[PDB]
Parts: sequence; structure tokens; C-alpha cells
Amino acid sequence: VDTCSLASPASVCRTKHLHLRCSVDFTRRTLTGTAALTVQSQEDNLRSLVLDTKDLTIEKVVINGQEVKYALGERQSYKGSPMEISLPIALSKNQEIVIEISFETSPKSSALQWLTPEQTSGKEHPYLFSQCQAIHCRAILPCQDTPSVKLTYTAEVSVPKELVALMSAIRDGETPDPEDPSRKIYKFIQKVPIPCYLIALVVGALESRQIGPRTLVWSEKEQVEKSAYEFSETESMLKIAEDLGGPYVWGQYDLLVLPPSFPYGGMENPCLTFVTPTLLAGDKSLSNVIAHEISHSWTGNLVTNKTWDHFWLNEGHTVYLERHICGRLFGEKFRHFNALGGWGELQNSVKTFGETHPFTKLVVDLTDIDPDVAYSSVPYEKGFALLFYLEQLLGGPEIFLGFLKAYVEKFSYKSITTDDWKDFLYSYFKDKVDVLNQVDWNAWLYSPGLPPIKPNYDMTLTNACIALSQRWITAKEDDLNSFNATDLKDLSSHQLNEFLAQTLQRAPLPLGHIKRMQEVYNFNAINNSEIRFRWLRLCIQSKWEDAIPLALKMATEQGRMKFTRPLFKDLAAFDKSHDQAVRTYQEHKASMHPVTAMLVGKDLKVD
Ligand SMILES: CN(C)c1ccc(C(=O)NCCCCCCC(=O)NO)cc1
Ligand SMILES: [Yb+3]
Ligand SMILES: [Zn+2]
Repeated sequence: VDTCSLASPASVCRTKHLHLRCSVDFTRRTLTGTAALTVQSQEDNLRSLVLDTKDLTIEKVVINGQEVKYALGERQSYKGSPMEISLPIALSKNQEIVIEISFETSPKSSALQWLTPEQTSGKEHPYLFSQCQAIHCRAILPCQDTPSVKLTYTAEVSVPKELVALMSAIRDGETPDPEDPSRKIYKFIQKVPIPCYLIALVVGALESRQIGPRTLVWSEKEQVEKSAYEFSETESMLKIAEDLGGPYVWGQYDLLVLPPSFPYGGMENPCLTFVTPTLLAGDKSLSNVIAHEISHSWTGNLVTNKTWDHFWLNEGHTVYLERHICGRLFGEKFRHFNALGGWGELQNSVKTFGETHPFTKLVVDLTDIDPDVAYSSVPYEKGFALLFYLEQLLGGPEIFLGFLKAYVEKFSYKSITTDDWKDFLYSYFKDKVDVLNQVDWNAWLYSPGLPPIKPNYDMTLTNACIALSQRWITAKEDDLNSFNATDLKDLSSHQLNEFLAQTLQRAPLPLGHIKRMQEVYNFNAINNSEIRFRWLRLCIQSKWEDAIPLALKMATEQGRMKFTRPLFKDLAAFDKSHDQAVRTYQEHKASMHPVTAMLVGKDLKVD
């Protein structure tokens, strides 16, 4: 049972298919139409069922041509309102019916952000995009909003004819809208069963450019050129992933580069990965986010977490798989560099939450907690650490990659728990039980804090970052003169990023140090979003007032939560910036993504 869903669970009935027909109305900021769910009974004498909804207006519910009775429960906060539907005939086990629900979303749907023309690149057209993971699909349409159920889907989306709709599906044609010649209808088919958190929709002035045999990059016109460059490794990454995980089953792999307020680095919507434009560094150095999303086509989209309590299964294995893709592209020493960095990030999260915090457990209990509130690097990096540890315990990456491929084949098209994974692990490594049985499973899976064992990391590419960081940390005033732009000559962009992360762990530094750093390195001029984020955190935590406008601007000119939340928090913790941070949030909040608006408010202890 899925503590985050209010719907009938899979033991009662399962949605097999969705046919969505909707119209996007930028005036009223609503999606309007019909969600026809083919539902299979899993019980004898099934007479009613419950769906998830969130701020939906239900117009009617039709089964075999007739309106049927339904009622909406009391809103249960971020869970929304359960909707009980009375079936007109009782269903036997395995019997399937179609339930046609007419509905309209609210302008305040937590799944959606509606952008005015001035919020887009082009300035002439508005824009809409969705983000359903974890539990926002219910705010677009009535569903069993739980990853324990997988369905296929078809859709027809009516939009102003000057715009383009895309979804997490194969494009199946466009036509003028028969009802309305100022409109176009775009068609979509997803033949592979998916959890409903993978439903996605974007509408805007989108253009496309081919960048691989099964990849087009979509964006507003202003970003297409840089995007085609930035993500040019996509096909080579997909070929590697296929080698590691088995056949890519989804057909197309397109990319969509969103406007700056998209809340996440990437989202692995099937057939159409959504990415932040803050990936656009000019040198492909942030493309590991693409390798990550690619990897979810196996770990998460094919084999899926049964409830959000088991999110690590999705994220940890994806980080594991993407670090392999990076290692295949650039070398094992690079794989180690990224893994060791990911340990640093785990250390950071644990210090931030605190070493006893229940959300520092690998497997968590989400009863009564908004998954967006509890979201952090933990399931990613503690998840990965477990896997990298097991890799080294069981005889190395080649051996563990056989397990990973077999694990994907075994649970393709299914939704599973941590016990399913662990059971299969023991099964595959039957001949190595004695080694597995030395693992402290209770602490790894269920204890808070850092894991009980640290894996072994190659240091080769990290040493230079550490050395330059330790020079700055151990420097006194009369050593500042010895730093010079030549210090960076031999560092890659990743190493620069890792130098900054090492240094930021020891923040604050003295203000004269941070001043000298800008004097000699000009970090203010770097466009790399990761590097600039860490440089700006270091400056604010080290109380440099000059950085305040830069950090405010970065927090607001884009909205990827990974950057926007810590920057607003740092700025709120700095007495010289506190009020301006609060007021800037208060000024921007109407125009932010609803989820990011919400969390930034909590983080700032405002309203
Ligand atoms: C266990 N727990 C506390 C949570 C579980 C799931 C989420 C979630 O799905 N959040 C939405 C994630 C969207 C994508 C993040 C970037 C990513 O991994 N892309 O692949 C949140 C918290
Ligand atoms: Yb019966
Ligand atoms: Zn992910």
C-alpha cells in the first residue's frame, strides 16, 4: 500500500489505459477535457472505486453511455481529494470497463506552471509545462496516482494553432482542430506501460532540431542552436546505456529544453526528457544530467519503485548506471572522481538535515509527508554508495553490471520494493551469500546518517582539487599574493566545480580570501550554473555584500530548485541580505512554479 495515494490500490483494480482528449486554454489557465480510463477489476463483485484528484472540477462521469454517480471527499492537503465512483454494474475479477471523466484543472494545479509571454524567451507567446513526479499527476487528471500501477496512453491535445504540444509519448500527427480553425490538435501514443508520474505535457512556441537518429531537441527558437551543441553526446550515451541495460524499448528519445523556471535539472518523461536550460554551459560539461535521464529508461521507467518509500531504487540505480556511462565515455578514473564527489554531496545532506533525521535513511516512511518537502540527495547518493560498495564487495564493476542487466530484465514492466531488489540480489549472487551476509542491511537501509562503510575511491583526478582548496583554506593574509590565474590552468570545469565544492564544505572563509579569489580567478564571469551556484554560496556564507545582487539574480532568473532554494536560504541567513531575500521572494512568488514557490516559502519561514 502506497501511503501517498488515496485511490483504490492495485489489489482492487488497475488502470490499463488512458485516452486523454483535452484543450489548453491560456486565458482561463485550465486544461479541460475527458480522461477515459480502461480499468481492470482485480476483485469479485467490484461496485465502486476511488481515484486521486487535486483541485479538479469534475463535470461528469460516464460509463457505457450514461452518467454515473460520484463523490469527492474532503481535501487531504497535498494528497488532494479522493473521488469515489459508483459503477453501474458490478465487475467480476479481470473484467475491464472504460470510465470517461470530464474535468477541468485549476489555474493553481500543482503539476502545472503557466507562463506569460514575458516569462518566455520569445516574448510573443505564452507557455505551459507539467511536472508530475512524484504525486502531481492527480492535479492534471483523475487517476490512481501511484507508481504501483502502469498504463499505456493515447492523447489528443487541442492548442492555439500558433503553438506546439508535446508529451511523454510518440508524436502521431497534427491536424487543424475540426471544432475550431484557430486551433490545432496534436496526437500522441505511449505503447509501453508507464506509471502515471511519467505523464507529461508542454505547450509553447517550440521548434525542433535533429541531433541523433532517434533524438530531436525541442525548445523555443532562442535556445535551439546552443541546445543541439550542448547535448550532441546523447546518441553515444544511449548506445552505451543499451550495452549496459539491454534494449532501449521506448523508440524515440527526444529532449525538451524548458524555460528557466523548470524546477529540476532533468525529468525522465518517457520519449521526451525535460531539462533545465541551466545545463547550457557552452562546453557540454553538464551533460551527465542527460546520461542520468537516459539511464531512467531502464532504472525507473522500466523497473519502477512500488511506492515513493522505495525511491532510492529508481534514483540510486540511475546514478549508478549514469556514472558507468560517464566512465565508458571518459575513463574509470572519471567514474571514481564523480563517485567521490557524490560521497561529498551525501556528507553535505546529512549535515544539513542532521545525522539522526529520518530523511537521511535510505528507505523512508512517507506517511503524512509531502514527498517535495522531504526530497534531497540522500536516495541518490546513499543509494549509489550502497551499490558501489556492493560492486567492490562482489568482485567489481563488470560482475556487478551483469547483476544490473539481469535485475532490469527480471523486473521490466513491474513495480517493486526494496525487498524485491534484495531478494533478487541474493538470488543472483547465491554463490556469494557469505559475503552478502557481512553487509549491515539494517543500518544501510533503515538507519539515519552516513552509511556504516565508505567504499574505496580512486583519488587521481580529485587530488588537484583538494590541493588547491587546502591551499586557500590554510592560507593566511600574507599568502594571498601567491594565488594567480595559473592555479586553474590544468583544472577541467568539473575539477573547478569540485575545488569549489571542497572549499564550500569549509565555508565561511575570510572575506579577504573571497575577495582575492574573485581578483585572481574572476569567478563572477563564469556561466557554468553549477560552478556559479557554489561560488555564490561561498561568497554569501563568507559575508561578502557585493555578492548579494548576484545571488539574488541567480535565485530569480532561474528556478531550478537545486540552486534557487539554497541561494534564498543562504541569503536569508545573511543579516545584510535577509530582508531583500524575503521581499524578493514575496515579489516573485505569484510568478514562480507552484512547488518551488511553496518550498522556498517554508525555507524562508514566510507566510
Ligand atoms: C523518498 N522521498 C522523500 C521522495 C521520493 C520522491 C520524490 C520525487 O519523486 N520528487 C520529484 C523528482 C523529480 C526529478 C528530480 C531529478 C531527477 O532525479 N531526475 O531524473 C521526492 C521525495
Ligand atoms: Yb462474482
Ligand atoms: Zn532521477
